[PDB]
Amino acid sequence: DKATIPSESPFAAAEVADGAIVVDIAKMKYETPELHVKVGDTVTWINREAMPHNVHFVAGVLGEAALKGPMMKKEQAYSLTFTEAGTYDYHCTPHPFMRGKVVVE
Amino acid sequence: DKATIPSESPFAAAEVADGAIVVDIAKMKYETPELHVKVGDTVTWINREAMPHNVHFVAGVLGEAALKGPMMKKEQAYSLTFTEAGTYDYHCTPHPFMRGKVVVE
Amino acid sequence: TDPRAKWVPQDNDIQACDYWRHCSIDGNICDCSGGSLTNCPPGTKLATASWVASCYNPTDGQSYLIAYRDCCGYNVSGRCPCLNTEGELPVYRPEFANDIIWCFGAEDDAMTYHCTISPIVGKAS
Amino acid sequence: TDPRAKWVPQDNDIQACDYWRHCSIDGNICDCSGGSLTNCPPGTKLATASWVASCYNPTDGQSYLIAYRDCCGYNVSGRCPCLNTEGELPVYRPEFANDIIWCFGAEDDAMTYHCTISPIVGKA
Amino acid sequence: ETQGQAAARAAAADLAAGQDDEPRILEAPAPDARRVYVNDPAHFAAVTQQFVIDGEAGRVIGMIDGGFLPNPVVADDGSFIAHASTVFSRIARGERTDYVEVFDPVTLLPTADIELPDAPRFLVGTYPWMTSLTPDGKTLLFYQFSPAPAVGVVDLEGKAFKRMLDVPDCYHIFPTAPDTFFMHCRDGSLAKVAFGTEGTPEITHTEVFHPEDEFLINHPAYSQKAGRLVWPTYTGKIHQIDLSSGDAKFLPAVEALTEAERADGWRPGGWQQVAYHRALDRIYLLVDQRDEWRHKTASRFVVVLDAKTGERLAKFEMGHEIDSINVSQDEKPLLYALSTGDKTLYIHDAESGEELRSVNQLGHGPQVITTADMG
Amino acid sequence: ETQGQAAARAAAADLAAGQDDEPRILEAPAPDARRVYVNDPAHFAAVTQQFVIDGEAGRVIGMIDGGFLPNPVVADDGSFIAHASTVFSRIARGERTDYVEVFDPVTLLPTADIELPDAPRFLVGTYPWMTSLTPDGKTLLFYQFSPAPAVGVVDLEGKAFKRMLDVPDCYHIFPTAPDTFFMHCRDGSLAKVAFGTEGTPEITHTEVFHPEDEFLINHPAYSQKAGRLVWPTYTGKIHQIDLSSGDAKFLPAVEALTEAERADGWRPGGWQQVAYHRALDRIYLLVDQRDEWRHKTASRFVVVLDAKTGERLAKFEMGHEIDSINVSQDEKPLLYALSTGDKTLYIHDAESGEELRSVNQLGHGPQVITTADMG
Ligand SMILES: [Cu+2]
Ligand SMILES: [Cu+2]
Ligand code: NA
Ligand code: NA
Repeated sequence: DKATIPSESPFAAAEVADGAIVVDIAKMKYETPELHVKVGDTVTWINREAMPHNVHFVAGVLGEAALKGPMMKKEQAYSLTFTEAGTYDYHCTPHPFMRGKVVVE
Repeated sequence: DKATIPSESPFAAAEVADGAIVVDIAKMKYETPELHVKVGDTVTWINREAMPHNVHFVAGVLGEAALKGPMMKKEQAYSLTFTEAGTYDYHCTPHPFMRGKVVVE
Repeated sequence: TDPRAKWVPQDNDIQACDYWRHCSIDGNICDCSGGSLTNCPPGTKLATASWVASCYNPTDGQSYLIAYRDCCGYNVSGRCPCLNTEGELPVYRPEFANDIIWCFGAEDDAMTYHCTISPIVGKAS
Repeated sequence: TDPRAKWVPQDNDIQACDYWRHCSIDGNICDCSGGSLTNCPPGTKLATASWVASCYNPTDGQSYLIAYRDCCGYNVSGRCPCLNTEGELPVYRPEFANDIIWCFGAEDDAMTYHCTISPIVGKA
Repeated sequence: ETQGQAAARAAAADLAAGQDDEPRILEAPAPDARRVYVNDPAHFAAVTQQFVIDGEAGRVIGMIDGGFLPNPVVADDGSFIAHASTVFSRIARGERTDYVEVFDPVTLLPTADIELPDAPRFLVGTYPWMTSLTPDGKTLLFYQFSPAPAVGVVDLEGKAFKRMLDVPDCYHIFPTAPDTFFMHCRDGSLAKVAFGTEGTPEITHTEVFHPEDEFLINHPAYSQKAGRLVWPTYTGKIHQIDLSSGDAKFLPAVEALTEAERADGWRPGGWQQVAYHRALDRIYLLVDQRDEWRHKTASRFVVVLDAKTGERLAKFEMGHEIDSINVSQDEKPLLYALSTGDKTLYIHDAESGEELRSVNQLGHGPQVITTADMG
Repeated sequence: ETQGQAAARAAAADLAAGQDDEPRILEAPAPDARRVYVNDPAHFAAVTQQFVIDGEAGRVIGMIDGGFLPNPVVADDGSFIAHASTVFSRIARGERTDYVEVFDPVTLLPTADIELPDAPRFLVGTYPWMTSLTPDGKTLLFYQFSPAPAVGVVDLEGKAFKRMLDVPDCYHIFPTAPDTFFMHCRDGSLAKVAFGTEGTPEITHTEVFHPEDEFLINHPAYSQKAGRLVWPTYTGKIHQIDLSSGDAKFLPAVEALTEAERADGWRPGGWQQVAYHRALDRIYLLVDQRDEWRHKTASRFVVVLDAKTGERLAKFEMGHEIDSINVSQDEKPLLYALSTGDKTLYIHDAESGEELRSVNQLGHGPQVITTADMG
């Protein structure tokens, strides 16, 4: 499958396009609990703080396997391109209290 | 299954009848290592030493489960009634070099 | 204190390694984990077969045959460890060999070692 | 050593419990079972997620964020055990809580505790 | 005269009398108010041990094996003990199995073995209130941390796993009814969770009862029978919550240490830092002089205080490096003082503070003392 | 602690150079002649540990977990290591599984897991020659004591248990070929066992070579590459059997202690009491002054003698209570001296006997040292 990965590893926040779909991460929170995008859109999470974070979709959400993204350090970013309509929940691996969803329409 | 157990636990040997079929145990050996009896015969093992011994028949010899006889202390006895013709090997649980055979005809 | 000094039995404290019946014990004293001198702790399985040794009793000056039967089906107790080898022979004389886990015959085919009991089974003279 | 005295970091020996990066370690130093300061021993699985702590480096006077990722899928090493708690918070602030087995994300879904590494993940 | 010597006397008498040794498997004595359990998480070892102790005699009366960081529970009424535990097919790797076992408290035999699907136990240094019995003894509740916060429901009566409850970002489980428990939340509120056989559980929150920078320890004392939850902070301030009505009522906050002691470096510290005696309405707290971030180190002192007034009733010099405390819940209670470093349970008179006896060789790193409240 | 100190210095340089930490799983350095394995049976614990050590550096370079009393083996050519091990479905009870694992000696990852039908392993304090590789490394043989004497044949090449061989009342396993191995019998003979793909083995006994009251220890040294079986008795007499031709030739018996030492109460004692260096043709034996039934206690001395002539070459005072010894098999070998009580491997120069370095914290009761004869 329901997503492709543009980049295996985190990259610099500065490499994100001026117009990109962005979810900032700061103060132990994702910016939105529920991001709305269209099929074919790429979402980019950007960690704004020193505390490492990722996004983690459990098995069966984006495909058979879990998609556990790499940990982002401060000012690092990670993307996913959503290829099928649906609603996909995620969390931050060490911080299960950080939860979001991507609604792909 | 092929044998029946007179007494579940060892009994005083002074309680064994004359001309009963007896295998003595002494000097880390079954003194009659190859015993020939008739269908229906009762064999009685008697320990003649302070070293504890038993008789032990593996799974599939006297029936589906192994018969692991109780340890006889000195001058304790233990009996088995053989109810079916065949050849039944046994050993002493702690002392697998101690071996015997009851041939039931 | 001297590990290499000759063994000296006492008959006043069963939880000590110099207790006279423990003369060829290898493991842990059951009395230190809810068993007793001659009984297994609750929950454990009592072996029927064992190694043996003749141990001298300083109280009456006689020797007795101890059967070192293991209490099995639990992880080692870790309390009152002892290792004595009075008259202990190598593995090719297993009747007197105490590195063996003497758990054969225990209920439920339990084969893990928890502790050892020291019941008398005969006179050795 | 007085267990209750203020912890005093050093930058001269990674195998001692007062090495500066070990300010919030709980477990065993991986360098003592064939890992290194920041890498897991052979055969163990490297957690990706962990608790963290800001640790003061006396060499340069800077504080660094250390990620206490566990090396997992083995019984505990039993070598170089340490327990420090600089800035350490209770379980309801898990990001700074160190009694947790920080094995999440480890290959093969390894969740047993072997040892902990002390990599730097950022400045303070 | 010691236990070992009495036992040598008795055995000598038996042998003089010519009475044969006939080995059997013993049963533990009946659970009583002075039975104490010591769990040894063994410094995160893959397998662990629980010691069942007669606290009056200071004798080990039995043992229970567990796997990796198990969570022990004990029926307040003495009828069973249980744990939630974790094993692997090849020691510490391969397939993981999480399970609950229930044991008969005198034979110590397992009477239920109930598998928990999908490895849902929270693997963490052992917190008593991460796995908890309902007051009727019919249900075991356990915490899952990851992939999302949840509480597992295990039917001990029908011997079956029931389900996982989705719960909010809260921690610890304090059962107040056959179908209700409370948890403590990240934001510093409490959540009340009321659950049925099916459906969303009902979840309400109290207000936030502490500042974000006031840290409540991982080992609060909780008396299900009194419905009293006693929650120290790193400074010795004590929150208390009354849950007896089935809803949370905050009690006046108390300080366990004086301002002078605080200015002179006194802080609580250890593992099971706090105990609460129900009948006497007293709180015991492990304290010593320490830096502020040495809160898990052992303590050499215990202060005792009335839970209603906060008045200091005693201060005991324990004479050992103590990590964990607890008390029997009978009339003239024992104060249990567990040393992780000595691997020894010290057994004290709670009224005087006097050391009465000790039980050593309790595994590799014993940390958790559990008692039944049988009254 | 120069290792911990060199590491701190390296890391400091890395940080000052702004090199980021990128955590990885290491590989051990390639097996070499100075790698040494220390197994910890942990005083009969349900789970156990092996420590892989670089003897030259005095550094733990890896570990392997095992079950209840496993038997470790190490390929002489450094190509793999393996053990036969035992686990249970509920820590120490429930269903028993016996199995062989083979591991890559650099990643330490299991490359085979071969279950042994019907739980046939002999559960006994660890004797190296109760589980043995054939010289090509394709086969592992292990001893079954009960219900009857037997040798299990495990094909490591095909990764499959093959069969159990019936053998006489004999103990230990000393392979000389894909098809042949020797054992030591109750009556004091050796048995040669020669076996094909099918059918009963051909068994040939030697003469009885020691009387019934001369006791041969549980830990003889066997150099498979030399075919040399070095077998001490309780008094330090040394039997040597040359098996290099795949038939047993008895060598002259030699006394490791002098007649005066013997009168003065010197005897061997400990666990792995004897080592043998193949290229030097030297025997090393753990000895001390001791009463005669204290044969498993630690020893403070090692005597070194010429295997061919029996000439004493050295006697070392070791400076610790040593239970086990072994040597590296390279040109100027190390003498390894393991203390079960200190849980420490002391590493000595075999020529001068001087202690060079040590590695401590080796588990709960380490007992067995294994090295590869790579050269
Ligand atoms: Cu996060
Ligand atoms: Cu026998
Ligand atoms: Na034993
Ligand atoms: Na931890």
